[PDB]
Amino acid sequence: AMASSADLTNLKELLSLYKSLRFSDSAAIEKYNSLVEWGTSTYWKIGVQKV
Amino acid sequence: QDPMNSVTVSHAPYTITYHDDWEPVMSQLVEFYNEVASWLLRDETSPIPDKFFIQLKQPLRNKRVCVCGIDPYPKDGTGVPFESPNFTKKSIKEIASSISRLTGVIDYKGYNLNIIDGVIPWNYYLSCKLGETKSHAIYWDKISKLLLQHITKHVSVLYCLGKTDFSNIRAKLESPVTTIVGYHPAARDRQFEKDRSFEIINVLLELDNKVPINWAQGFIY
Repeated sequence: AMASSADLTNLKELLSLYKSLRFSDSAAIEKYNSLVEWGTSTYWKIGVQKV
Repeated sequence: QDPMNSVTVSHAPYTITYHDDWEPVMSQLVEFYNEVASWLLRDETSPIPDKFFIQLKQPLRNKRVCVCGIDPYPKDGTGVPFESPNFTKKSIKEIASSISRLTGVIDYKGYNLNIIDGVIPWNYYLSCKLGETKSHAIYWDKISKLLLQHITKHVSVLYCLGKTDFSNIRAKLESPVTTIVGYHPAARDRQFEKDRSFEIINVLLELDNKVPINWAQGFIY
């Protein structure tokens, strides 16, 4: 899609996990890493990396 | 005027003035322009040839976002991408309504993407024959790749307007750059109205430790 409300929701969630970066379960960290993957594929390059 | 330079080409507009930040591409631009311009010039164009390159007066090093349309307005192009000095073109009015809806600014007289800190508005092709979108694609092709690749060395985010027009944009660029392709303001079914590209760009900027764009600066009162 690239430019939808749904895309914005995902990027805002990625940004939120990035600002904390203090994962206390496997879900949060795999959510972070899988969002990075999606954002990289969708937008070609993004400023955050997997962890 | 010292941060500005000029080079000579062999066809109108004969002189191209450019900000220092463009220096690395100017030799190539001359060579490319000299080989196609006379073909280009057989046609009346938007913008006029004396305005083809006026956006090269913009610095690039303070730029975080490029907002890119495929080519100039079919008529009345000013050499500043998206610019409509008396606020008449549909696309600039639509962009402005999006920004109005986003920022809550409701009374305005104009909007210009070129007076926003951090934004470089851009037309991929630098002219068209009057009245006919994309008619100069064939002539601008190498130049367009040259210049957009240069821009994308500087900006964090490239935002292209036109799903169809930019479906192949990654292929025209060398090094990856954050690239959002959204609807053109004239898309069917009010789809541009639903598009959240300006907000997306700001989140992407934050993800890149960059300052988001203050889109309300574009308003003219």
